[PDB]
Amino acid sequence: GFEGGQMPLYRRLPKFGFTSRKAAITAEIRLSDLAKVEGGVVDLNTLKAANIIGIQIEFAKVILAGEVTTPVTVRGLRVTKGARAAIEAAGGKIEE
Amino acid sequence: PKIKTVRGAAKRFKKTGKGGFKHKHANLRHILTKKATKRKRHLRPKAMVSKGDLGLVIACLPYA
Amino acid sequence: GIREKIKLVSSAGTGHFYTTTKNKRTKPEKLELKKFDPVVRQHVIYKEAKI
Amino acid sequence: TRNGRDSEAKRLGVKRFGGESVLAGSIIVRQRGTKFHAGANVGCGRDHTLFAKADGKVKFEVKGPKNRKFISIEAE
RNA sequence: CUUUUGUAUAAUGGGUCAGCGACUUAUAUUCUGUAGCAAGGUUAACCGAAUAGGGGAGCCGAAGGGAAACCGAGUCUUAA
RNA sequence: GAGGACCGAACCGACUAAUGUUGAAAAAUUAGCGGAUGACUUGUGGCUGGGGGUGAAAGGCCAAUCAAACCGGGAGAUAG
RNA sequence: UUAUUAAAAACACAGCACUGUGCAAACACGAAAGUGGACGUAUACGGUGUGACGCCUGCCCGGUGCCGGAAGGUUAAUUG
RNA sequence: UUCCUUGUCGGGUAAGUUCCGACCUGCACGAAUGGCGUAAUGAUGGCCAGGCUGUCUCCACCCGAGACUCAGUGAAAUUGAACUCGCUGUGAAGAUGCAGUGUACCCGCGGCAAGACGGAAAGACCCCGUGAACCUUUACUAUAGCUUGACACUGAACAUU
RNA sequence: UUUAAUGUUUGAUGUUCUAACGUUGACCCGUAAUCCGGGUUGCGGACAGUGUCUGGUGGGUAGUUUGACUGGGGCGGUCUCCUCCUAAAGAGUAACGGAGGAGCACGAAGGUUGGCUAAUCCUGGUCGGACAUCAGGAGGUUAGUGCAAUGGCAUAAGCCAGCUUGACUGCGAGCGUGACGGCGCGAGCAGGUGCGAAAGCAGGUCAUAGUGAUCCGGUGGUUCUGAAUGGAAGGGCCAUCG
Ligand SMILES: CC[C@H]1OC(=O)[C@H](C)[C@@H](O[C@H]2C[C@@](C)(OC)[C@@H](O)[C@H](C)O2)[C@H](C)[C@@H](O[C@@H]2O[C@H](C)C[C@H](N(C)C)[C@H]2O)[C@](C)(O)C[C@@H](C)[C@@H]2N[C@@H](COCCOC)O[C@H]([C@H]2C)[C@]1(C)O
Repeated sequence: GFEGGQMPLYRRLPKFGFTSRKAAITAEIRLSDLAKVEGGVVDLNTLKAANIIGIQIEFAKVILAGEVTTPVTVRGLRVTKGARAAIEAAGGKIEE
Repeated sequence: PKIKTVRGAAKRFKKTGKGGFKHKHANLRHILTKKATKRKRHLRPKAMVSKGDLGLVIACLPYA
Repeated sequence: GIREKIKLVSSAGTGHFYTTTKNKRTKPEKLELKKFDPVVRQHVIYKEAKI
Repeated sequence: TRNGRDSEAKRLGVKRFGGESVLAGSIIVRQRGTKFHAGANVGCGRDHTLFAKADGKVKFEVKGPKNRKFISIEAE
């Protein structure tokens, strides 16, 4: 970063933002990961057992990424409106 | 030993999707009465690091 | 180097304000203008206050 | 007393010459005064910058009773 | 030979010979080549008549946007 | 028979000149020179130690070493 | 007196002056104990400047320092 | 101590930027960081005179120790390599080495120092380095020491209020 | 209504006192000892002295700083910005080259609608003059522009009046200019507003100087965050200040 004495780029620009401690305990789950789970019903514990999310994850969200083919019961997870349609299209069920 | 991040650079640059870096504009901390509103408005959104400066940023943020 | 910086506070409840300069030696009277308040999205009257 | 001062060059002058095709908003000429005047489909900025208000080819003409140079955009 | 805009230079260095004498190592990181596997890839410590096998704790990747909550193939900006 | 008295050897010193300057000698020799009962000189032993000593003071001297000794260590200090 | 290019008009000096110091002295060396000053006691001791002797040593207390003053202003910890 | 300056005048000399005496126009003396005198003293500074002389005019001879030759022993600095001339020109701008030209048989010995930008010591001058050291101060920041107060070690009685 | 004086808390001091403490006073013992300790006594005495805290002083000592450009260095000058020339008819272009300016001003000197057109001189005319105001002619911008220069300006960008706050908020096609940080121009869109009958014009001022990154911190706001949870502190975001 030394530029010969001129105020370097990372010092003449302002600092911004802050780091959220909740983002470190939140994960995203692809539709293609719903088949890797064991038992069909997916929750925090079953996703951790399947080594899909970290052990310290407290909040998990399923997004429209990949593709789901089997009926899956999502429980206690936030689901995007795009993934909600794809899960219900494969005979799945979403319950809060 | 691991490379150490320049912590001052980590608080000013965020890595974007295609590998670029976004940053806040300068000239928007203090005296602002004399600055035209059009000028201050164009400084609010984040900007991308120019091509000539990417070498400096990447060297300072090896784990970004 | 005589003009002092002042702020014009909106008469509405919102704390929005503009900032400008003023020569308080020649113009001791308070400055009152109708300016757009982006919080209520209306043109209300703005009165002078200290910066 | 002593000289040695000057100011930075301002890069004035014509940016798009006659016949060039420009997009709407393209700056045609930067100038201090109105050495050139705005014609058809050409605006005059607050610093008398002439910019194209429509796409087409730029055109220089001398018109009027004072033989003033005008810049217009032949919309194409 | 070096150093220089420029050296037969009266600029530097060497009396000669023989031996020795200067871009290495470790760990990270990025890029290129090459090999394996491939939406996956790979294990670390450790266990182990141990270069095998076990060990998937982890790490990287398959999703991003936003300061963030959050939303999510979109998101942020804004009353829009 | 007084004297930091006089002349002058030993003794202590070092003013001038020459020589020497890869010397006989990392400070001398030769010829002259100053003090020579005193704030004199000398032997033996002791004490003061490094930002410290000692200095009738020249930054002098402190083992051929001094505007901060020597030896070992930090140490392969750093050297645009 | 500059050991080893300077011996002098430099340093010292007797004398002079100022100033500090009442003795567990000032002061100095010491984290301290203590020691020197001194087994001394203001006709003494320390510091500073001047430098035998002779004739002398004028004016300025605004600045800086030192000494004295204590009314007032300002002002630390503390207190809350 | 005086820049102007070899000030001016006087003395000394045939001739004196020094010296001595005076003048005052003290660039920029001055009274204990002392002023002005001062006998004696000084390997102290300046100047003059007598004596004396190879200091000199201007060197000559002589006596010794080297130098020189013979025998014995036997160094040193330095050194890219050399078959290592003059001149004029040229050229990193002062040539043994380039150009042109002149001169010159090969090799010693005794001498002399004009050149080899001769030898010696990575210029002490000068500049530079966001080098160093030590020194100074009303540079900055600290700090030993000195000093102020509060609290503690630290109590009683009583006034004064 | 008021006044005095005995009783109390805290101070404000002082004159006594002795019992802490001091004693480098005397005497005794350890002890055949000018150390030290104990004892007796005297004299001081809550002072002195020491610890923690604190103000002052502090080249006694220590660590350091003490710029660059520069026809060598120093000295003097200069260091950012604007205008002209050098600059070779696009842009750009150096010198301790030649000349000048800026570190602001203005709620009108901004917006809009309506109107208006100078300098100078001549002639005539109370005080009145070379120069005041009046009238006419000439003249044609030689004037004016908040300020340097340059480029502009009559449709005036110059001058006057009315009404006003667009010196708006969110944005922004597309360009210009920079190594970059940045800087500049901008039609149009949304919201709301002013002037005008209306077409329209207005996102400051004829344009180009009037300026300072980041950090740290302040103030206001904020359907952001809140280290068990609910809050809060702090942080973020927006506006703004040093
Ligand atoms: C007695 C012999 C010593 O040399 C001398 O004394 C010389 C006279 C000495 O010079 C004297 C006398 C002087 C006048 O130069 C003639 C004076 O300028 C110089 C600085 O000092 C040499 C030339 C003197 O050399 C001159 O140095 C100056 C600085 C530059 C001269 N020249 C390059 C122009 C150069 O000739 C040196 C530096 O003294 C020589 C040096 C190589 C050696 N060191 C010196 C040590 O003593 C002197 C102290 O030094 C710190 O001793 C030297 C060398 C070994 C000798 C040769 O031993």
